[PDB]
Amino acid sequence: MDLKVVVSLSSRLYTDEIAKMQQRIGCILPLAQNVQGLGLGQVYSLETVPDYVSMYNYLSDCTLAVLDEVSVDSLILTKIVPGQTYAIKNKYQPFFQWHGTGSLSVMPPVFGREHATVKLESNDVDIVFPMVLPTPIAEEVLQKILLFNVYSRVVMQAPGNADMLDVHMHLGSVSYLGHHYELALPALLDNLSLYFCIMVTLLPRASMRLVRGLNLFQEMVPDEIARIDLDDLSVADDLSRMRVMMTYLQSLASLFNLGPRLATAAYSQETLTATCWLR
Amino acid sequence: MDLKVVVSLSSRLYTDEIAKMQQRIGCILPLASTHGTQNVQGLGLGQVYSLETVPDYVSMYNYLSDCTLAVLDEVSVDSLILTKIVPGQTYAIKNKYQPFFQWHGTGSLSVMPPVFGREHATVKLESNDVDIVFPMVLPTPIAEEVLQKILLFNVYSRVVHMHLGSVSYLGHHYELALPEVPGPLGLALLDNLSLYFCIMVTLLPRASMRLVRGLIRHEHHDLLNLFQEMVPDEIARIDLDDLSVADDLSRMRVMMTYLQSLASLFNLGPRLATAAYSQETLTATCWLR
Amino acid sequence: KIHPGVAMTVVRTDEILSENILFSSRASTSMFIGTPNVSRREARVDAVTF
Amino acid sequence: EADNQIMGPSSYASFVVRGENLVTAVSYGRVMRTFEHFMARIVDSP
Amino acid sequence: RRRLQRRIAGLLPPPARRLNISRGSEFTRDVRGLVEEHAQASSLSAAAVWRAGLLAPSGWRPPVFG
Amino acid sequence: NRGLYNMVNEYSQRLFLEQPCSFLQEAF
Amino acid sequence: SAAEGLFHSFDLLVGKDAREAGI
Amino acid sequence: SAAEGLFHSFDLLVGKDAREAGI
Amino acid sequence: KFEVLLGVYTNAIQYVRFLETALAVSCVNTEFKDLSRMTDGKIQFRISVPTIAHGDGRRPSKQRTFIVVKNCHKHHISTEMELSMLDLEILHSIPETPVEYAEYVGAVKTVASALQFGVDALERGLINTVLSVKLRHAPPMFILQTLA
Repeated sequence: MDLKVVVSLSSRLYTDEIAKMQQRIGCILPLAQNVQGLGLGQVYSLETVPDYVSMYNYLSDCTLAVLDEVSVDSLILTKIVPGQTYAIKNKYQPFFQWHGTGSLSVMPPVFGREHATVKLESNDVDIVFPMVLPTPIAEEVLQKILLFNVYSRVVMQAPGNADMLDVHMHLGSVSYLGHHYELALPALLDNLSLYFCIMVTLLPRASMRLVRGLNLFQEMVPDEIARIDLDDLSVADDLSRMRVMMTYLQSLASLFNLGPRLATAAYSQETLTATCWLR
Repeated sequence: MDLKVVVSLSSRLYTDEIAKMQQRIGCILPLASTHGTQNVQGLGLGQVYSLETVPDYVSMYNYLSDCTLAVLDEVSVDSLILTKIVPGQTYAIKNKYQPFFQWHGTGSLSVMPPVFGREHATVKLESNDVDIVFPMVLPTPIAEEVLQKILLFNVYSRVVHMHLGSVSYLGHHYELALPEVPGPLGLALLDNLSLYFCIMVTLLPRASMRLVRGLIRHEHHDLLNLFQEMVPDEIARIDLDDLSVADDLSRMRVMMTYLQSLASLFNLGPRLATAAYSQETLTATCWLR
Repeated sequence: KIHPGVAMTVVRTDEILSENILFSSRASTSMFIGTPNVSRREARVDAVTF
Repeated sequence: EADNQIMGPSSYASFVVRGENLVTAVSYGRVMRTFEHFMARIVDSP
Repeated sequence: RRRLQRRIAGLLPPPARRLNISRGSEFTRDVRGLVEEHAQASSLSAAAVWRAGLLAPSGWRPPVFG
Repeated sequence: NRGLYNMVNEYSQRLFLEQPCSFLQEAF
Repeated sequence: SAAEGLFHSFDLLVGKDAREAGI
Repeated sequence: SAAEGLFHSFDLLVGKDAREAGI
Repeated sequence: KFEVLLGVYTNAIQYVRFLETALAVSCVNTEFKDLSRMTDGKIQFRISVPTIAHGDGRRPSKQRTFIVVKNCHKHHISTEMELSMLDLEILHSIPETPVEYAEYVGAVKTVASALQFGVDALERGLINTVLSVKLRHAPPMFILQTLA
């Protein structure tokens, strides 16, 4: 069908802007037509605090678009449908090889704002493209930035229990299919880390309420340090704790579903593109 | 490709029933079969949600997951015509549901069992002895908290419950009916959640307890308001251990897979991905996610 | 009713539903209007939709 | 004053019968002619 | 070439129907062709199964190969 | 201010807007 | 309504020799 | 431009039977 | 048997055209009839500027023909016409009996009515696109009055 979506650029684009838009022409980006909220650039603006979860919810709510052609006044781009496929390319400056992986994950770029962006001086907007990366790399960088945020805030509060070089030796590198990448580890990622923290703190009393809902079978599998909490807590506090914990558990589970998960068939490393459909 | 179901009545639809069905045009209806001509006895959600038995919503969720979905376009005498929902086509779905949730954010919708009551969407046929109930279509941020209220009422029947009984929205509060017993399959989902929790409680990390301890004693966030400035002792006796990275990294990989499995468990019912919702026309161009 | 040591200048927007006038001179734009395409969409036994 | 008098009908209107002309069909040219008369009246106003 | 022309000419998409709203006599024959197209693309005959092979490029999708 | 400059110089070089009063950033 | 079971043979136009609208 | 290598045989005037200006 | 004389009131609707309305003064509209033949979005403007013969300075100059280029916007409106099945089945089988001529005239009337609503919807979408591309390129008066 007719799928060519154009966006309204106010000012004409100069030569270096044309080159920087040509450099990443194969990548995908979301959509809100306005060039102001054209992508993820309104969460990564200097206007809001760079919070991960609102960025993820906006990225999973709104549609995606892979752009085909660039001009001095127009941006030819086709939005994503669940029906057919589009040929997309890996044009991200943190380069992850899409060798034979059947899935691609679309997440906000956690490797720094400058690494995946184009800054438009002449226009009103500074656009960003999300990270399209294979899903074991996606869950691995989620692990190694989540645990690094935890093990960093801990040594900011108390540096007597852990070591910063000990967590930076392992939690700064991912190793998928023999490729060894390095993680730009510097704020960011604090609300997701504290969400996970609240979940694993209130999950003991959650598991106790669940096993008391329906006996020693499910009470043997906790260890002795994982079993003992005293049986005295208020009704309203317990109910609000369970409700807020299950809310954060549902949001955290749908968040560790990595969003719009793209799928690929034929990765051609000579031309750096793969036939990509929405799944 | 003809995508059009002509569900035919046996008996004559009276004029008030024609008005009540013409009031509901564009709403989601689940079908029994995907074929071109069907019967009414089997149209809708009434075969799983009957008046005689308890409202069990988890089997209704799996019914809405399994069977096909159709929108209602034309209603006339002796017959009402539906349009199926296939992937690859954009459908117009209007908000004609009685607990009104405004779709201002154009969020992804969700198809629900009628948890808010039967009798507002019960729409009754006195032609033939059948009751057509229309599933609730509503965004997934409301849907997760409605599903958690359904799952939490059964475990808080034993031990304020009006907060769990009703729903929370930006503009209004609506009352949704809870049963005293969930049912067999709701108890099965609660049992699977209990086994998941009683297994995953030992596979929890140790480092984030030091974070919550130093953050309680140091700096109150808006998110740290639930503890009422108190820490339990289980946190302390799991913080009598020293922190390493290897067992925590393996534990966070199995925690990633377990949180993906919980994402598989909570995601019940169909979801619709909206695009270009019109608030003035009150319909939304949607497709199946 | 004591006057404090500061002075406040209160600013508010006012949304006004106006009625514009559009002028456009003789032969301003030029339209290239083509003959429309017709595609039979709904192959229904009840009513056809083109 | 744009005028001091207006022209109107001198009599009450009468209900005209329409829909029951049982005159026979002339030919295929008659049904094709009334088809072309009804269909091309979409694009021809006077 | 004659075999190739006879093979390509049968395997061709049918052209889209035009309604010239502007002219008078063209609108009548175009809607005449419209009803003559529906009446032979709907009824039980070999004409309605002849219409299904033209595929009119949503329903059919050539797949990807590895 | 860049919108005012671009419009005024664009009309000069020749020989879009959401609110008329929005270019003049002064309240009444 | 009024035509709940009735056919109609013709109608009576309101003196309109070329117009189909009205009573 | 568009005519960077092309000849042109004729042009199509915008219904102007005696005017040469316009599209 | 004549059993009731029911009175119904059919609504009189004004069917508008783009030439019958009066904002066709603004637009010189042509029948291109195949818009895929123009693939280039940009139309070349050859603005030729005349010159005044100044004899006083004796600084003679030929005409300064400059060239700007301007984009051609394209718009795509789509409505649907609902023709029923049985009336098209009557319209295909032309009858010869003078009792089925009336059913043929009824089918022609309802098909022409649905076609007229479709054509009127297209001629109300033409006017809407023309008003949209007039109001897109219309600066306010308080700037254009002193700018022009």
